[PDB]
Amino acid sequence: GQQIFSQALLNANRRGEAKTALAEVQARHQELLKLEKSMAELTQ
Amino acid sequence: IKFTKQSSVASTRNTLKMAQDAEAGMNTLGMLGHQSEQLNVEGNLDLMKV
Repeated sequence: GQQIFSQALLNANRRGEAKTALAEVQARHQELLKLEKSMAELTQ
Repeated sequence: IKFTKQSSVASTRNTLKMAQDAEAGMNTLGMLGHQSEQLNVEGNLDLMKV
């Protein structure tokens, strides 16, 4: 005669140590503006 | 991270767009074929030499 709940711990703390996903997310942005500038030059 | 991904999507949109835009290379090449045929002038010049 007993019941219990449970609480999760989210972990995935390798990502969580940083903001969350910055491996191919923030770097992609970094190099994608570079693509934009080079294409601007190519079209110019 | 959501903001960064939004900025990335916006810039890839602009990138594809400008790439399409340059893809002017056609009006240049088609006209260059047109003026190439016009310079093939050469026929008249040969006839003048004779």
